[PDB]
Amino acid sequence: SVGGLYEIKIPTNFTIVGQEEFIQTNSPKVTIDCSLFVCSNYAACHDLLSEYGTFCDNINSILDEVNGLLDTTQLHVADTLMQGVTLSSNLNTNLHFDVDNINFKSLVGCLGPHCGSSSRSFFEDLLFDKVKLSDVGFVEAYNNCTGGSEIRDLLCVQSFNGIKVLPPILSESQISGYTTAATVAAMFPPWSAAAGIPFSLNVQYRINGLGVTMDVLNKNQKLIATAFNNALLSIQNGFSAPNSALAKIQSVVNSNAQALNSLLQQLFNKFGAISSSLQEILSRLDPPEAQVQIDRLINGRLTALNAYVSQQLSDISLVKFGAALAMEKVNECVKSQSPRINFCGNGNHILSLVQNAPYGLLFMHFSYKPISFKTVLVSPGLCISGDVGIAPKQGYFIKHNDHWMFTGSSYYYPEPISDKNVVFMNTCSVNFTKAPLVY
Amino acid sequence: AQVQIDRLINGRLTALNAYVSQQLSDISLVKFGAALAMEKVNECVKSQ
Amino acid sequence: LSEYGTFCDNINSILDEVNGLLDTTQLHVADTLMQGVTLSSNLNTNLH
Amino acid sequence: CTGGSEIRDLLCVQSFNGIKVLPPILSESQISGYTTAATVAAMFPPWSAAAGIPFSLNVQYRINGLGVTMDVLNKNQKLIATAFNNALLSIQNGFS
Amino acid sequence: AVYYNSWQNLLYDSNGNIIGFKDFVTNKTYNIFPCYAGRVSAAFHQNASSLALLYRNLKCSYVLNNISLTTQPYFDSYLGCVFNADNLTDYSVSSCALRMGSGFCVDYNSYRFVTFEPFNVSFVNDSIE
Ligand SMILES: *[C@@H]1O[C@H](CO)[C@@H](O[C@@H]2O[C@H](CO)[C@@H](O[C@@H]3O[C@H](CO)[C@@H](O)[C@H](O)[C@@H]3O)[C@H](O)[C@H]2NC(C)=O)[C@H](O)[C@H]1NC(C)=O
Ligand SMILES: *[C@@H]1O[C@H](CO)[C@@H](O[C@@H]2O[C@H](CO)[C@@H](O)[C@H](O)[C@H]2NC(C)=O)[C@H](O)[C@H]1NC(C)=O
Ligand SMILES: *[C@@H]1O[C@H](CO)[C@@H](O[C@@H]2O[C@H](CO)[C@@H](O)[C@H](O)[C@H]2NC(C)=O)[C@H](O)[C@H]1NC(C)=O
Ligand SMILES: *[C@@H]1O[C@H](CO)[C@@H](O)[C@H](O)[C@H]1NC(C)=O
Ligand SMILES: *[C@@H]1O[C@H](CO)[C@@H](O)[C@H](O)[C@H]1NC(C)=O
Ligand SMILES: *[C@@H]1O[C@H](CO)[C@@H](O)[C@H](O)[C@H]1NC(C)=O
Ligand SMILES: *[C@@H]1O[C@H](CO)[C@@H](O)[C@H](O)[C@H]1NC(C)=O
Repeated sequence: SVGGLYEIKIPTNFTIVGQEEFIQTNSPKVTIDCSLFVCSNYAACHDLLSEYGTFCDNINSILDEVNGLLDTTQLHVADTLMQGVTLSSNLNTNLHFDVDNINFKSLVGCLGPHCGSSSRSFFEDLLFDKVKLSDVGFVEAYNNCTGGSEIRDLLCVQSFNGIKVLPPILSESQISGYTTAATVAAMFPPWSAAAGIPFSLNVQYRINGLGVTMDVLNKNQKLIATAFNNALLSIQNGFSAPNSALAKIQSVVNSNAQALNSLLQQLFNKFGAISSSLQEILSRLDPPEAQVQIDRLINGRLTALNAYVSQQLSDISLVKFGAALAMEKVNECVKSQSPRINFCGNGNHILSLVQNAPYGLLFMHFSYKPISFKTVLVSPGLCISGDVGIAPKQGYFIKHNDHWMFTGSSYYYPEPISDKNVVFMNTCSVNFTKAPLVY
Repeated sequence: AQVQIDRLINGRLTALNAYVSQQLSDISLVKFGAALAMEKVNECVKSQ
Repeated sequence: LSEYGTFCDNINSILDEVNGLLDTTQLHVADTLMQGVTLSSNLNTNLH
Repeated sequence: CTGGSEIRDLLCVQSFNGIKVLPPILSESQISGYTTAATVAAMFPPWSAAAGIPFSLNVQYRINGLGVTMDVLNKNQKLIATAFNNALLSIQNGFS
Repeated sequence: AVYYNSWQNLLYDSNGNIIGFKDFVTNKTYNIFPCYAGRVSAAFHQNASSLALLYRNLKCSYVLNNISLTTQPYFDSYLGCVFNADNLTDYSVSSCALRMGSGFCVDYNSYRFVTFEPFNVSFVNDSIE
């Protein structure tokens, strides 16, 4: 400190920046037919497998529990998106897509059943087109297995060996309808997702809450709106680059496809038998010795299923943890602005929005970003009049024109000291700057 | 020797699969602990 | 052991995934500590 | 493990049987550098970890927020600082 | 096929399955594909006397021609061929015990195949402007 004052860099200009965050909330519902996987079509194997008793019943029961946990999680996420949402029946997204100079046309799909499954937004369309194996991607791949195609899709070979991915209980088009409705709920009255006020005023009050004077905000409203929709366009364009969110989404599909491929490759291991093929064993040996070989394959394949099941349980614990975080962000970043600093992404978080994504949700976090700075001398408090202390609210005291003035901490704008920007103290602390002439 | 060694191979591979399944379970708790520690850095140390 | 094929490959693949989760977690914790930190270049802890 | 010592460390026997603990991608020295930086970010301007105000004022306002009048806090500032660094010493000694 | 040299007659994949051959007598060349294998997803209600069957990803023409003929009524749903349930996807239910996937549900009075829509928006008729 020089006298009572410290050197601080205060922003003199700013912009809004957008940051993407994919959170996984779901995973491919893998289902295994233990009998078809272990024994294929061979009666001599099904006989021996029946003497192992409940092992296939245990594998099926654990996978049915795991898939029920995924279904319950997907319902709880959809319930969280729809919670409290109230829309006007006059709302028509074919005409109603921008307000207060901010453009939402890309974030909003078809609203209401008259448009059918087209409720996916342009943003969600652009995100889904870069991921082949979404829910509809799996349904189309399995539909092609009886198409007679010369292409040998590993998904068909997996399904014919009893390894298959089922669709989720809610289609991604329904979830995209819920994220569309939750988005338009902030745009128009009654503003049920935006604290009951217009979206631009909510943005303005959130920026003011960072220590920016309202006087710059309500004159720069056009510059703030254009910064906001430029940030949204930068998020959309950012998926064409090697985007970390898109990389995370593809890693969900890739890790699933890798695990299923490893489980299929377990059928070709010999496990110390004369062959990995039941056709070869049963065409080389009679029952007394064929039993000894087939029993080695049954133990190998049942051990591989128990290993895969234990990995699947472990992974779905992480999917439940991720879904609980995504519901917390929908509640405390999108539908409201909880007073938690780095929870809703990094930096000076203004506001957040949500869109559907393959196996999860994609959040857009918008943050106040300083562009340029002024170094200034600031006082954290003043001692004034009859040694009454004052401290600045979300700001600093500064000398301007040899007079004490206040400024917000996030934007340099000298304004007069008043009870609107001050905390009073009946005694001033030590090392508060003496200013007997104030007030 | 093959018949004996194959019992040792099955024993040792079974032990590795058990240790792997325990390690996956433990690391889920380590991730949960790290998520809490980041939340405390943000909401107790850098802010209140 | 080679006639058990992918068993050792599966053990190595799961442990490499686990160790990659730990590494990614340690980076996210360090990022959380460093987030927003601004220091004066005049700062020297031998005197201050 | 290759130092030729007569000591039979279990970590060496584990490593020779293919069981080994690798170092983390960031050393604990780097992490202790990051916790040091995050700590001094509250000591001095711009106070980037202490809400942009001096640490003692942040402590005083936090205590006032509990329902303690500002008058006793800014009068007893020396007693509060002494209680604070005594608490820190009590943690350090409590590790023994 | 053009890849078979004079000493070669069998086409193998990376796993050692045979996937094609050249016939030693006729020199004709064929690809080999596996015969279809799959499950039936049967939906059952305790108050019912029958099952609603879903053949996932199969068209009803394929089920009837290549798997089995049945007397039950059938239709091609999005999920595959559905037997013994009425196609009522225009109808919707807010709760469902027999969840088939992709927002489809089996409901029982016969069985109905209907859409599952567990959540609604609250609507008001107030002006947006
Ligand atoms: C304050 O109230 C006025 C009047 O209700 C609002 O002005 C309207 O704002 C929209 C932008 O959200 C303007 O749309 C623009 O139209 C041109 C074509 O004319 C197009 O090129 C632009 O891309 C944009 O879509 C609209 O013209 C404008 N209407 C009038 C009569 O000015 C204003 O948005 C409200 N809010 C604020 C913060 O001013
Ligand atoms: C099937 O292909 C074989 C191999 O090309 C044919 O056998 C050869 O035919 C030529 C022409 O008559 C002879 O010069 C060769 O000596 C034959 N043997 C071999 C091993 O090359 C055979 O004729 C073909 N048969 C049919 C019905 O197409
Ligand atoms: C199953 O029932 C649905 C609902 O009645 C049928 O879908 C309608 O089909 C007609 C003729 O193509 C269209 O005009 C409607 O727009 C469709 N409605 C919807 C909600 O998509 C469907 O065609 C029936 N399918 C079968 C195989 O019977
Ligand atoms: C703030 O920054 C933008 C982008 O550099 C610029 O267009 C604008 O004129 C600047 N305003 C001020 C007051 O410096
Ligand atoms: C399914 O088959 C049709 C016809 O061959 C083709 O147009 C379509 O692209 C295929 N889709 C997939 C996912 O294989
Ligand atoms: C949802 O809306 C439809 C159409 O108005 C109605 O049939 C159904 O009963 C509603 N369900 C709930 C839970 O509100
Ligand atoms: C809105 O709904 C209520 C209840 O049906 C009705 O009294 C009112 O006239 C309606 N207003 C419009 C504009 O439809």
